[PDB]
Amino acid sequence: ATLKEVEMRLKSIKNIEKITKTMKIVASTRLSKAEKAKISAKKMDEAEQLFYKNAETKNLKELIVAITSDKGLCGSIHSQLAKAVRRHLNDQPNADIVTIGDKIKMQLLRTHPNNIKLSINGIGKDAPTFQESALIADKLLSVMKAGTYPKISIFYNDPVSSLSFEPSEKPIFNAKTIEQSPSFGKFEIDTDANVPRDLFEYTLANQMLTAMAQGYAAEISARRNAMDNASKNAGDMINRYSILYNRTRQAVITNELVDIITGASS
Amino acid sequence: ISYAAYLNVAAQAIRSKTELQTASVLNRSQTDAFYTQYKNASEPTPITK
Amino acid sequence: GEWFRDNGKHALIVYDDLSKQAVAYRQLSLLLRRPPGREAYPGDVFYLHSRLLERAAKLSEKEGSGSLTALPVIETQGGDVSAYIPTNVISITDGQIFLEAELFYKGIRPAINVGLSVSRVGSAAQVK
Repeated sequence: ATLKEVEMRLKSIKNIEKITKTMKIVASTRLSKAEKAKISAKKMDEAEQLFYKNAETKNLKELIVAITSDKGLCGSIHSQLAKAVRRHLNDQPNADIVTIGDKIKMQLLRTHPNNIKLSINGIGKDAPTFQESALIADKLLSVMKAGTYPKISIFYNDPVSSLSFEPSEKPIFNAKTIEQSPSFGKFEIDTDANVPRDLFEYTLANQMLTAMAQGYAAEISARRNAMDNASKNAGDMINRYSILYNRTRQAVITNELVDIITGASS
Repeated sequence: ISYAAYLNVAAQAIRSKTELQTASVLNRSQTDAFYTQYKNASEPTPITK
Repeated sequence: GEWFRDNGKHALIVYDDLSKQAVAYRQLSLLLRRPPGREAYPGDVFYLHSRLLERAAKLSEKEGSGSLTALPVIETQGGDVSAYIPTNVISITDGQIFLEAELFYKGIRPAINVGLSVSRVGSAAQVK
């Protein structure tokens, strides 16, 4: 009800506004740079998972890896993905969990503290790179012994448009599971040096980079979208408070004048 | 070291002329990711992978 | 209360509340046709309160050692502590206890804003 209050309550929102409006452009510059990594990733995966299609490979304990990031302000990316892991993970309250990005953690940490055995950090900054995808894979083999699992599953957000997305699941097959397939014999693979070992380890890295690249571009599209709605919504409050400001300012001049007036009359 | 991670070292020797070492090359050769094993709740040291 | 103070004893004095006393003084003064000041209060409304509270005091040994502690109460409107009278009294006392409706409803009772509340005498007046 005082000028100071209304003027500074305005100064909080006017920046909130300008800031959310900046990260929509920083989000838009980051948009194309990341639509590009998604294209390069898919294209690589298309050459790799096409072999699994021909071998007609299926699955004869469990590891779940769910991918988002650390940063919020991207709408419901972390939420309805976490929810997709809830829907699927009803069938397996004993599936070990590695999470990529702190937000899917605080989602999955509060719903199932114990399943999370591993958690990755500082992810959604720039676009995902192979190094990330690889060293995360490396540790999934190291302490998580990813090899010694019947079924592996990657969780990530696929971007359908620039307005919506779909939480998706795709499987990972190991050294063993590749061999005992409907059509391993279609290919003249040399059965000498540990090949299925590698094609699994190489795929573990790759199918994640591809999940992250898609999860990233989904996130980046969701940011520019949530921030557009926010900057819009902020301006609205700025408008409503510029009006209250103006009322109060007028009131202040009048009320001050009435004291001078009463004082003058006596 | 593993087949993914091994390849990476030969992808950072391949990565490391300063002139063709464009901006989005140095980026790909870095990472600020910390791995933390989580027991029970939480567990050990977060280490820079 | 001063009698207790002036005779080696101790008295606490609660003024509930000074906001309403300031209003009464204002009524008095306008009807006497004494020209008002800010918000129609008398020009010396600061003095009104300062002389009241200066009287609370811890007397020296040569005077018997009695004391008068004062807990004056002020009512703010809409959380407005910059209002005229609340600003006056804040400048007179040895600290304040700010009570807040928003803290009251979170289930903080007493609804004391710790950040904003000081005791100026401080620890010199606290069982060790």
